[PDB]
Formats: sequence, C-alpha cells, structure tokens
Amino acid sequence: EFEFPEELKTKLQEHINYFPKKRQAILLCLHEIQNYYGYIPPESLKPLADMLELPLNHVEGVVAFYDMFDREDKAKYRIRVCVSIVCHLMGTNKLLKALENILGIKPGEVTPDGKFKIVPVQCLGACSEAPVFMVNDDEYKFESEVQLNEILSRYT
Amino acid sequence: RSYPAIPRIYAETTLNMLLKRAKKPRVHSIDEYLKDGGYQALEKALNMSPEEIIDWVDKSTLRGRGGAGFPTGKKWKFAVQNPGPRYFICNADESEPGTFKDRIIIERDPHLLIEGIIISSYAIGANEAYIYIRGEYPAGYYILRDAIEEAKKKGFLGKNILGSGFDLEIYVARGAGAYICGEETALIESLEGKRGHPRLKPPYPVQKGLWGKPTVVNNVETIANVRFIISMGWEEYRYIGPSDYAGPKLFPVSGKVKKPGVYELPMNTTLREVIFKYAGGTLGNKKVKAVFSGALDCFSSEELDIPMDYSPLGFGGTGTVIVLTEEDDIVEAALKIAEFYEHETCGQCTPCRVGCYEQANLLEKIYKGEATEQDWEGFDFVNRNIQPTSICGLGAVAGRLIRQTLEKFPEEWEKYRK
Ligand SMILES: NC(=O)C1=CN([C@@H]2O[C@H](COP(=O)(O)OP(=O)(O)OC[C@H]3O[C@@H](n4cnc5c(N)ncnc54)[C@H](O)[C@@H]3O)[C@@H](O)[C@H]2O)C=CC1
Ligand SMILES: Cc1cc2c(cc1C)N(C[C@H](O)[C@H](O)[C@H](O)COP(=O)(O)O)c1[nH]c(=O)[nH]c(=O)c1N2
Ligand code: SF4
Ligand code: FES
Ligand code: NA
Ligand code: NA
Ligand code: NA
Ligand code: NA
Repeated sequence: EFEFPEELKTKLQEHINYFPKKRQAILLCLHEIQNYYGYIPPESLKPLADMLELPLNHVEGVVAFYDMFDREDKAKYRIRVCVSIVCHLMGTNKLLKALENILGIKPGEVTPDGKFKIVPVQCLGACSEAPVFMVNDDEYKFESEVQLNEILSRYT
Repeated sequence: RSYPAIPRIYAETTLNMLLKRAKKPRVHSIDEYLKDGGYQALEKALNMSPEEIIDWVDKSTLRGRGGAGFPTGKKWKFAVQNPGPRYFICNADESEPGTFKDRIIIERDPHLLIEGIIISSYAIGANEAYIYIRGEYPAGYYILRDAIEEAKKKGFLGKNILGSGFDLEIYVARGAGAYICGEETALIESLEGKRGHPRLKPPYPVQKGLWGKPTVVNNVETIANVRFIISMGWEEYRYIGPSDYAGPKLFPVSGKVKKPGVYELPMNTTLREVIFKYAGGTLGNKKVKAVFSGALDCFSSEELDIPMDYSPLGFGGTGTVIVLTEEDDIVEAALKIAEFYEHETCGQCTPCRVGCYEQANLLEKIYKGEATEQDWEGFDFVNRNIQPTSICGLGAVAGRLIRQTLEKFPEEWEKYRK
C-alpha cells in the first residue's frame, strides 16, 4: 500500500543508479527519505528494500546501526548538539540551557509542533569552534543565548 | 552554488602547502586551483609509469596521516603485487574527538584532494575510486560532488584522461553516524551497503578489500600530499622537516588555547611549540594539565617537549591536540572519553562490546560519587580488559587514554575514591 511520491522515487532512483552496484546506494537513499519525511517511516523500508534488491531484514539492520537515522520522531529541524569532550569542556551545557530557555525542550525531545528536535551527538569534527551544533545541515558555534535565538529564528 | 553553513575554523601555515588556499575559509573552485598550477602534477604523473610514481611516494617517506603512520609507498607496492582489478578509497570519515584537519581541505581546497586521488588511482591501476565522507559533513559532500563535476568538465576525470588511456570515476559515499566506519575494513563493509563491521586482519585491504579485490585506503591528508611529491620531486619533499619524518603535517588544536584551529607545521615542532608558539598559549595563561591526543593518548605537562612526529618518543596519532588546563577535572574528562567508546563500539567482540559499556557506566557512578567498592575494582578490571579478542583498533585502545590518566594523575582519582 505504502508508495513513495514520484519526486522522491525519482531521487532514490538517481542514487541507486549512481554507484556500480545498487546496494551501495542504501545510505544515500536513507538520508534522502529522512530529509523528505523528517524521519524514517517504518513502512518505507519494504519498498526501499525492493528498489535496492536487498531483503527487508538487511535494510532494517542498517537503519538500526546508523545513529543519524530516526524511526520514531518526525522533526522538521534536527538540532544536533555535540556532547563529546571538547564541546563539553568549552560549554555544551550552556548551549543546552539556552536551547531549553528558547524552545522549552531537552536532548531527545521534540517541540509540540514537531518543528525542532534536539539530538545529542558525538564529536562533529569542529572542535576549535566548540560548543558546536547543527540545525539540519547547517553548522554553527554557539556564542550566547541572544546569538542562538537569532539563528533559530531563521528556521520557520 | 549555495552550500550549508560551516563555522570558519582558523587555519595557519608555516609551509604554505596543504593550506596554501585552505588557510582562507571559503571554497576554492577549479579556476582558482588551476591558476596556482593545479592539475599539473596529474599531467606529469600521467606521463610517468605507475611504478615510478610509487617509487617517488616511497622515497618521499610519506606516512599515513590517518593516525597510524603506515608508509604510503609500501602500502601501494603491496596492492600492485596482487592481480587486478583494484580500488582506491579516500577515507574522509574523520570522527576522532578533537579532529577537524581533513574537513578544511575537503571544504576549501577540494581539488587538492581530487588531484591526489587521480594520481594515486593511476599509480595502483584503479579505474574506480571512492570518497567516503561522514554523514555529519554535508557541506563537504556537496562541495566534493560539485568539484568532481568541475574536474570532469575540464577532462581530469572520465575515460581516456588527457589522452593517457587511463579511465577513472570517483564516487562519493556518505556515512550515517558511526565512528567505526572510519576503520578501513568497516568503511569497506559500509561501501558494500552493509553495517560497519570491521573484518579480521590480515588480510589487509591491499590483499582483499572492496568486493574482495586489492584496495588501497588512504586518509584525506595523506592523499593531499601526493600532488606535492610529484610536483617538487621526492628529494625536495624530504627536505621539508626532519629527513626521517618529512613533509607538512596538519595539527587540529582545540580546548583551552587562545587560538584554536588547524596549523600546518613540520614534524620536528614540539608539542610545547604547538600550544605556546603557534596556538597563542592557554586561555587565561593557566598551566597546562594534560593534552589529549584525540581519544587515543593523554600527555602530562611533563611531556610537552616531545616532537610531533611518528617516532617512538613522539606524539604520533592524527596530531590532534586537545588542551586541558589546571582547573579541568581529569575524571570528568575521562568520563567523556569513556562515553565516546560506549557510543561507538560495533559490538562484534564480546570484551569490547561489554567493556566499552561497563567502563562508561561504572565511571559515571564514580564521577557522581555513587560507586560501591566493587564498582571501583570493577572499573579498574574492565578498563584493563576491553582489548582481548578484539579484531580492530577501537577495542585495542578504548581503555588506553583512561589508563594513562589513572597512572599520571593518581591524586585526582584517589579523591574520587574518597
Ligand atoms: N582520523 C580520524 O578521525 C581517526 C583516526 N584514527 C586512527 O586510527 C589508527 C588505527 O588505524 P588502523 O587502521 O587500525 O592501524 P594499522 O596500524 O593497523 O594499519 C595502518 C594502515 O596500514 C595498513 N597496513 C598495516 N600493516 C600492513 C601490512 N603488513 N601489509 C599491508 N598493509 C598494512 C593497514 O591496512 C592500514 O591501512 C589510530 O592510530 C588512530 O590515530 C582512529 C579513529 C578516528
Ligand atoms: C575505530 C577506527 C576509526 C578510524 C580509523 C581506525 C580505527 C581503528 N582510521 C584509520 C584507518 O583504519 C586507516 O588506518 C587509514 O584510513 C589508512 O590511511 P593512511 O595510511 O593513514 O593514509 C581512520 N582513518 C582515517 O583516515 N579517517 C578516519 O576517520 C579513521 N577512523
Ligand atoms: S574491537 Fe570493538 S569496534 Fe572493533 S570490531 Fe570488535 S567490537 Fe567492533
Ligand atoms: S568535541 Fe564537539 S565538535 Fe569535537
Ligand atoms: Na532566557
Ligand atoms: Na587562490
Ligand atoms: Na561515519
Ligand atoms: Na589494521
């Protein structure tokens, strides 16, 4: 019953046709789906498996293994907040407190409107700019609550 | 065209090689790259035999910048000893804590990397090459995709490159959250569309890798050196830094320094010089307590006068320098390292699976003051017993840094036992 919209199916086909072997496209495909829906719908995996010519079990195992994928919470904007050593030293907790002040949520939580989810992540490879966060694909250094509030106001 | 936001990491060079352009925080496209002589090393390489290129890279004494420092030329020789076809993989997974050296090459001077990939691929007879970039580097992904297209348009990729009869496509794969996918065999598994599970080595990839074929995996920074070796010749390259450990090296410096960023320096520079001469010293002029070499090693303030080379007494690793000063709690810091390994073990090996988990769980109890005597003794045991039966380097090192803190800062740990 569950079918991909054509604009999304077309994009997945591009990924599948990109590498020499179709199965190589699995992670690009999963990123695409998550970008489209705000999460990985459980019902998407079966048809994805068919396009990849892989068993459903294989696809599920891959989704479970890779931490960037989320099969539970739909969110328009993922605020990934680094919680590793350098950001922790340089003020992860200040960023988190500012986020709770502005949005009223803590890591792992989603705002009631589905707009923002906070995702604690390991080192984002930007440690000189600690404390680091992403909003979907955009990455930033946290300076202060006022600065953060302005950045988040760009995401409507 | 338009790319996701990237913070502007500070970059400074004494050698003006890897960071000649990447010292400026913006994308340098193919025309800018060509003006400085971009792709001329490739043209020169295509007029050399693959064997000669390997010889030069060997005599340059280039060593793997991914952190293990394996001789690059020797690695290549090993691969070419085995029947084709062969594959070339650029490792852009960079996920070690404190480590952000490779991304500035990717994001600011992608053609330096691409040029290296093409030369290296030609040298080992690979017609298919890969960049595997972590999923948390989306800007890098799109910047690489656009650069590859630019290179194609100018005839540096495709069939019959510049009339040489050499064919190459470079495919860009993305990670999706696993540090372990930077381990070369797990990277290969991920490229094959599977979970990122390391394989028993040997075989090394140069014997059996992608689809079981001879595969060279090299780090971004390693590959970025290849242009220069062909350009200057190996002799002139070896005149950079100490003759034993030659060439430029990138040093991502973070934590409690005035000037955090990437420094391009020779490898006879000392750790003290990195911190004080180049990175501006410590915040608040506080005393250095420790340096964490990523999540691999912990150096005390009595070990600052070591060279930043691949020698036995040297700093080694990725060159990653995380500075803690006198008020930073070493146990709090160790907990963060334990937490990292807990989140990244792939779980294939039992002592690694359980050890990484228990080390974090028990250290947290210790830190919060809720650890029983048994918890304490258990922590010590577990820390010394993550390595057994391990088939990759994660299991082998997940207790290493923490053990080093235990030996070098006993007074601070003993306070937690109180
Ligand atoms: N840059 C980053 O983000 C990260 C870097 N690392 C680094 O990873 C390092 C460990 O990496 P490994 O691959 O386990 O080290 P390794 O020492 O086992 O191997 C190094 C390289 O040499 C090759 N090699 C070694 N012996 C060989 C032989 N006899 N024949 C042919 N090829 C051979 C291996 O295939 C590999 O490509 C650590 O030192 C750490 O610094 C770790 C995590 C993240
Ligand atoms: C757990 C873990 C994780 C990583 C690695 C190792 C291990 C044990 N390695 C090192 C990798 O396996 C291999 O040594 C290098 O990619 C080989 O290239 P060079 O010889 O350094 O150019 C590695 N290397 C790299 O280039 N980037 C990375 O992100 C990682 N990550
Ligand atoms: S040592 Fe740990 S990370 Fe490496 S293969 Fe074994 S379980 Fe996985
Ligand atoms: S520790 Fe946060 S980006 Fe590296
Ligand atoms: Na407030
Ligand atoms: Na320029
Ligand atoms: Na990854
Ligand atoms: Na190895």
